[PDB]
Amino acid sequence: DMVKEQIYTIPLREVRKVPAWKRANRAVIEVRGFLVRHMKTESVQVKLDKSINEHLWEKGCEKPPLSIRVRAVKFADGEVQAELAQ
Amino acid sequence: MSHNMKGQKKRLAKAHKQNTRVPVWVIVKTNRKVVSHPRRRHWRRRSLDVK
Amino acid sequence: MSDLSNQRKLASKVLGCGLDRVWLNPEASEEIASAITREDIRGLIEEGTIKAKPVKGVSRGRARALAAKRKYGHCKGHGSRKGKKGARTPKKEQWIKKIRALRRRLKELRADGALDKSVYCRLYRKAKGGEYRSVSHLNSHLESEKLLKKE
Amino acid sequence: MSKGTSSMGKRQKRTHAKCRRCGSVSFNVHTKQCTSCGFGKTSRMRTYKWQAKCKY
Amino acid sequence: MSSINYPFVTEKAMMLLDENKLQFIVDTRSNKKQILEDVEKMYGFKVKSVRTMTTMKGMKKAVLAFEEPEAAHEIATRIGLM
RNA sequence: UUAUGCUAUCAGGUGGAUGGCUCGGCUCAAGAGCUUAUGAAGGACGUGCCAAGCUGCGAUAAGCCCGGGGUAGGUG
RNA sequence: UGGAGGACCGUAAACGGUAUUGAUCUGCAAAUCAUUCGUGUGACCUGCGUCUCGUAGUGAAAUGCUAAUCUAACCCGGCA
RNA sequence: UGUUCGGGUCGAAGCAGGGCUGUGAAGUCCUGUGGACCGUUCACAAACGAAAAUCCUGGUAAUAGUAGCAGCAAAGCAGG
RNA sequence: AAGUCGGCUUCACCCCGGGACCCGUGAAAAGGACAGCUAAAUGUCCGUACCGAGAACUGACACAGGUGCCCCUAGCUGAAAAGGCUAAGGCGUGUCGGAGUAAUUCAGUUAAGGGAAUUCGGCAAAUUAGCUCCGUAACUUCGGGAUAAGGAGUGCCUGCU
RNA sequence: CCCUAACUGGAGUCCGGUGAAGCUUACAUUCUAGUGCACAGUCUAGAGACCUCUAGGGGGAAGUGAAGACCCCGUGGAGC
RNA sequence: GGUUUGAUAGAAACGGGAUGUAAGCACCAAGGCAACGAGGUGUUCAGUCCGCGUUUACUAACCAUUCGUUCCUUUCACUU
Repeated sequence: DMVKEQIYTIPLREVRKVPAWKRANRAVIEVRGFLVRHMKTESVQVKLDKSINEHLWEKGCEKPPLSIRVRAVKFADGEVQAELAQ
Repeated sequence: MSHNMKGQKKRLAKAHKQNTRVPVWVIVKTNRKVVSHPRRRHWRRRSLDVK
Repeated sequence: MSDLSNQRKLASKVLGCGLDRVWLNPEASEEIASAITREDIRGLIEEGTIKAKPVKGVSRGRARALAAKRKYGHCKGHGSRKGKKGARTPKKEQWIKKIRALRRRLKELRADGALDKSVYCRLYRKAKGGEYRSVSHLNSHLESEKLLKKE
Repeated sequence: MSKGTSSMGKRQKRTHAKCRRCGSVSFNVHTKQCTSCGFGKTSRMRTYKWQAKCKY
Repeated sequence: MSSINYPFVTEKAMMLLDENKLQFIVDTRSNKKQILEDVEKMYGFKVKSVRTMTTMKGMKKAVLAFEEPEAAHEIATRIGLM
């Protein structure tokens, strides 16, 4: 079952280097890579919650937040579930 | 919705039913010697000289 | 699911709405995919698997508030005016309303007997010539020069 | 407007229709004549010696 | 010269049997009057109306609406459709 | 095992020359030589169980009838 | 008051094609695109139909246009 | 082509490579491949010999995994 | 499931009438009306799908051109069918990714002080800009020049004429 | 413009997929001078030069595009 | 350059900065009979933010691979 249940603050300042209209789906990739590296899993096993995607796309494709706070759970199968956190 | 007469529509129908592949049984009968066809075409190309 | 595109197009046709107004249940995907005919689509619609999403209109409350203020006479100043004076109030319309008011006033006066024909003719031509700004001006002139046959 | 591809977009009609007599799409819709076989001009078939070379 | 070639048996054409209509491939030379008279001679049923269209196969299709109830079913059974 | 390369040969791919074959073409000679309103030639459309082209045929539609030759296969 | 004018401004309605001597220049395009511009109730623009053509037509006239061809089009023939 | 004399399924023509001869045009032979035609004497003919024509037709390189797949127009992301 | 009512406005559509202009004085013919009512029968033939265009046409192309256009187009702002933001409807349809993603380049934003010294030339870019009010020269064919020039105001709220 | 700087989006740069065309007798890592049809990477004598790859602007290849539209000639044309 | 024998990067907090006093609440507000009311004051140098630093192993610098052997072999300095 659940292996770890950790909360993270993912910084998205490197997302700003990308051309502005690409920033939202650059930040999605940054979130997925952050979770891959910190949970020690594969890219295809990191599942991002609708809350996370909503927050990343709240202000349009050009103005994602400079950071996002998430709660990530790692299971024995290797799958990771990440949700938005207050 | 251009308006054709009976003969024009008949000739378009003939062109449409000509635009078909050679039958597989015809290919078998000719031993893969008649596989091609001069009246094959596509609708979005050089138009028919029929209408 | 395979393509539900055929089912979505048929459902939009059956509902009389746009293609994106049609909402297909993302859980009843195989139930939708089993639906082939108009009757099947109607059954899905009646059982709620397929529905037309509500039209998202354009709200008008913040325009109603502005319209109320404009009726009161605010939010309509020189810094808000952008068309010419004449495009905002046509001069023929102004003249038509003014002259019709004056003519109706003269007609009512001659009907009720305050104005005999001799002075009515001159007053009517004066009004047609623009001597009077409005019915109030006409009445003020009448009361000033005692044209009404008071009794 | 250019005499080339721009003006070539106005080509949504015809000057010649299919000929009853010869089947060629050569029947002038204005002169009511086939420029291939001569139908609508002559009871004979339209032929000239200059359609081939002088045979020598 | 019979105008009727043969009864036309597709899904939509078979849908006519439940409304007593019958669809035929007919000679494109012939008209509605000839089709009606020839069908009435062929099967002994009074024809109520004829609808006709031309297809992109170069064929002419005629839907015949009969006056006697069950005439379409009886003609289909006589032909061998049903 | 010195890569990237160069030269020659060999094996293979591509390609379709060469050779051989050919029911086609060309030229010459000898014959034969008109046809259509009793609707010609030509064209359009249709016509095959599966048939799209050509060819033949014309709603009797790759065909129908009669006489002769041919005779056991035929369905271009 | 009235509402005239080959009147005025103005639409990426329509028509035209000034300047950038910009983009493009084996192009999106055998001449187009962006911005900037001229006309925009009239000698206006435009559909469809119809007519006028090769020593001829058409031309508010540049030898412009007459099917990407014009100081005499194109096809075939004279022609090897 | 006429004519003389031949070769070939125990492997002709052609093709790739090689040996020998001849100043040479070229001839002959060997190996492999190929599967049915080919030479030779004396003569006679010609649609008879190609490295070139911005030659023609066909095939195929370098360029080169290069340019392009960028103004259209904010073009996609999450989950299933 | 309700399904009942009122009011305002109304183009760019329908009816009707008036006026002005001539300088093109602005079609013809079929058909219809003026005497028809009732009842049966008949009304054949051709087209009809779909695109009608930044992918169904045309330009050799799934071509940024061109091709009849509509006597087609909702809310706010606004003179407006301009421009902006939104409905309905149609779409994400025509290569991706990417670590500063260097230099360079196409198209843009901004730029101290100077302000055409640049250049053949103010080319390009910048300035001004709507509406209201005041005011408006030389010259003139008396029409104009004219939005000349040059000045002032403009938002929101409360209450009003 | 003095006199340029920073920034935005699209290209470019790097990666995956797709995938052309144009110059080409050959060879080719050149530079200087001379010579030569008097404007040479190839001749002559010197001087240099280890090879391969990537990016970059275009000095040269009298670069490519094209049987010079200027001039003359042709007992060649056309129009006027 | 660092890689647990660690402050390399990030999180958290704080320092140092940017902006200009957040939302809600209360009082006032020209006036309006009232409903309301642009805005002012206090809460509040607040609120929001930091592609800088410090402290701090809290997560990630883990797990490994590869060359330094010509490869197969016993043409061996070796081991089943």
